[PDB]
Amino acid sequence: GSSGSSGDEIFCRVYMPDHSYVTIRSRLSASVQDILGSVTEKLQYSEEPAGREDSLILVAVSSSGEKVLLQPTEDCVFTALGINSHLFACTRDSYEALVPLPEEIQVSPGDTEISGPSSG
Repeated sequence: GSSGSSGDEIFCRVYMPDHSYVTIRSRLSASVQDILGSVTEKLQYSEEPAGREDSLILVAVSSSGEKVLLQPTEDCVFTALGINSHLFACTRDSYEALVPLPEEIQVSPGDTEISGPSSG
C-alpha cells in the first residue's frame, strides 16, 4: 500500500457573492467544472454531485474588481489565479453581483499581507 509521494493536491476555495467561501480539496490538474462539482457538494443542497443547480459559473475576482469569467475547459486555474485573487461561483446574473473580498489579516488566499492601520 501507500498514501502518496510528492502530493500536489491543494485546497481550492470558491468565494461566494455574499462573502462565504468553502474548503474543497482539489488537484493542480482539475478544471473549473471539476471544482464546481466539488464546491457544489459543499453547498447546502444534498449529498449528491448535482444537488440541483441553476447554472453556476466560476469567476476570478481580485482586490480591485477585476472579474475574469473562467471556463469549464481550463487547464491551470489554481495557478492562473494571482495572489490577491478569489474564485466566485454564481449564476450569470450574479456574476456582476460578485464583489471583491476585503484586504485584512483574516481568512484570505494571500495572508500575512500586513497591509497596515488603514481601515477603509
